Amino acid sequence: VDVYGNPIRTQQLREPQTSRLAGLAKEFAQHPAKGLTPAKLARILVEAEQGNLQAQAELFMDMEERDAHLFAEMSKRKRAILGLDWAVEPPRNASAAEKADADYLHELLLDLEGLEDLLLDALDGIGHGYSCIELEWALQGREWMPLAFHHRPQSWFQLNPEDQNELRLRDNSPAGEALQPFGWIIHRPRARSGYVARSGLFRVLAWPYLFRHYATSDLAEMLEIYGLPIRLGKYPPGTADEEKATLLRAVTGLGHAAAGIIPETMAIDFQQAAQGSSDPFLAMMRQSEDAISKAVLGGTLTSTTSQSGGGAFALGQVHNEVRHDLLASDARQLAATLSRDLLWPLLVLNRPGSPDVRRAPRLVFDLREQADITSMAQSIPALVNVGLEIPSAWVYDKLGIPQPA
Amino acid sequence: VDVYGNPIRTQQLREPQTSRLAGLAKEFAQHPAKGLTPAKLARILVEAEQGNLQAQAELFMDMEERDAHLFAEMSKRKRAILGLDWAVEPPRNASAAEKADADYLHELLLDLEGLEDLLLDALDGIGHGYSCIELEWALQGREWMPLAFHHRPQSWFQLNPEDQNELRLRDNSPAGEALQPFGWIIHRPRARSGYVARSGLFRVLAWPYLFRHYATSDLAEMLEIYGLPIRLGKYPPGTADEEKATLLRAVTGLGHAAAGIIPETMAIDFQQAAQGSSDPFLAMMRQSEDAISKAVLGGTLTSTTSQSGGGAFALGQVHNEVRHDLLASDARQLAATLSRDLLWPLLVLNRPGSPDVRRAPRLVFDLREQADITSMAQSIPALVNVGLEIPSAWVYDKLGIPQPA
Repeated sequence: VDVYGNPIRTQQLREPQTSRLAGLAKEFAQHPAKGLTPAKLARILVEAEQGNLQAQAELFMDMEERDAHLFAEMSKRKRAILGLDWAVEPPRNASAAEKADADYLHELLLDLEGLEDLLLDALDGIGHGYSCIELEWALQGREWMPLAFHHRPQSWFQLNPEDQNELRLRDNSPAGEALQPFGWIIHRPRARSGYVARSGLFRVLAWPYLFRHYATSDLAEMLEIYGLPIRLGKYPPGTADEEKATLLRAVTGLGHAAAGIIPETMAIDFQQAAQGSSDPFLAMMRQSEDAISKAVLGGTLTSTTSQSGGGAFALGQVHNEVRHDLLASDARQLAATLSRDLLWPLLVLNRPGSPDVRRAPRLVFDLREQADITSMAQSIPALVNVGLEIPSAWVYDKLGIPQPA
Repeated sequence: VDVYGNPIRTQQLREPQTSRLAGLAKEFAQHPAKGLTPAKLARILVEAEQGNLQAQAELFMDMEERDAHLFAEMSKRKRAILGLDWAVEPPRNASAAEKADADYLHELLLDLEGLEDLLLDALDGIGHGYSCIELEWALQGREWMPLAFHHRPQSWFQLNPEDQNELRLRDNSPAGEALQPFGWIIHRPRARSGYVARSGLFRVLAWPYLFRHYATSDLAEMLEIYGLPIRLGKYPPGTADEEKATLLRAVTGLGHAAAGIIPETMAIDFQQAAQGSSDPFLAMMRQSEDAISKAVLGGTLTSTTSQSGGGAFALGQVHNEVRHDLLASDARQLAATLSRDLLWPLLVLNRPGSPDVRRAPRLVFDLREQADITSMAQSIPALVNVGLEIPSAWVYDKLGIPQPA
């Protein structure tokens, strides 16, 4: 059975759960981000907390699509994880059988195509708060294999009315449907303590995105209004409609027309419509950019060039440690969810026996940090000449040099 | 059969699929970018999401043509990949037969002309979200060969009404036509999780492009209006049409005419039409430039000179790591699509047997990063004198020095 203990029946693995819900596949996103206002966004968040995740997911998709800075930051964060080397390792002080099972799973994963896409789809849970991937199973003789990984939009799910922390499909029923065991991979990173609805990172970044959007739109309109000054023409009583239309045409053309003539009984005035500066909008956009960068990557230097020195070394150290521990946390969570959702079904479906869930293999990402080889090379001789016995295994491990074989 | 398992029939390889659709070849792009407004662009995106990819593809082509900064950034990104060395490597722990097949495919690819053009055409999927290249096959005796690679405009395809993730040709039918197996190379890089329509990078960059376009056009008009001030002439009652035309001519000429005379009963006033500055437009254009650079290359220094020091080292490290992992991701995706679409048909059509799809050869790009030879040279002697056995293979591999033969 799965790690959660739910009974597992192999009959349902032959067909995807969503196959019987063809209505979902034909849905088109409604794009709630267009014409968004603070009241509407607050309503969206409140209704999402009560189990209406569709609008929130669509809004998050639009938000990630429409913002270039948030796009770049999220892409950087995800590509940081995508570049890490991974391996499968048996349980602690494992035996020969457990070692063989771990090696077999490692072999299975190394050639498993689409793994990079699987990781990319799973990492969307950092922003959306949860990512669901459906597994398609097939039989190549006596062994079960995941034929393909299909990421499903977050708009397809909701919350259980009796459980705020449990996700369900949308099957036109108030209670939804429970997720099929051995049929989904669910990644739910925990940046904050709380329920699934409130756990998405995009919930924090929603407000700065709206601030930037409003500032940029207002700046664009103000750019549209500069240049020609607004001017108003006056006519005396007894002017006819033909002459008034002529005056309107003349006044409209005066902006691009260098000269014009009117009767002394008429008047036209110029007003300097805009008479403004863009500095407020720029400042607000910079504030939003800095907030988003700090929230996503934990720092701001990585996105913008620092125009100062002296403290650049301490800033670099802080940034490097923040990036390192953020990456470590994300990779550990991703490895945990992968080991929970993918490795266990393979182990229990392809290999004989019923191994304890306690001794199941765990996926591990390579979080080794490059060490300065020169410093170690110069330090070792003095220590060894003193008399200290430094194990060769530790030196190999820190330096990344593989053991002789 | 292909990697996707679809039955493959060699009869259809003799003619291109599009050959029977001569109407497509005669089509001319409609250039939707001219006279573009935010409402029109939003409509274009919305209709593209529903399966109307023609307008979106034409808009993306116009956008890449009309913007010099986006042009340069995309060219830099693609030429980064074009310069990487590549080789074909057999499956893991391969046998003699698999090694021979991989070597034969390597030989076939090395002399295969047009490979650089094939990579260039495939890399357009980064911006457009998908690039389709049609294969022309021929028989030189007993072996099949790709005679030529023909890139087709993205405006020729659409989405399956019953599948938002499946592409089809435009054959004047509502459902289109399914892509012929063994006849196309499809590259669909995945920057974000989502459907094919929303996966294009240009969708993110569309808005900053429009912002820059509007700012530059308004700045150009404002430049046109500076200089001569707008002036308005007045005449008293009883002025004749000849005299009014004369007054209009005089007022029009006063800008470039240093002097003029009019009756004391007439008046002319000067207004200082523009009385403005270009700073708002410059600031908006800089914002758009920075956004595009960050979205494309992950940084801004590579496109503009940094006017500060101190932190230049940390900024350079961040930029180098961002470029490295971005290039690695792009190259890995390109190699995956190439191995899926080009290597497998050659293996199954030119060589005997039916090798497992699991053991198929995979194209690999050279992602080795140059290591400082001096540091390694100075570090090795101390480590070896301590007693550590560092394999010569690892040193050769990191330093790029080939094995002795």
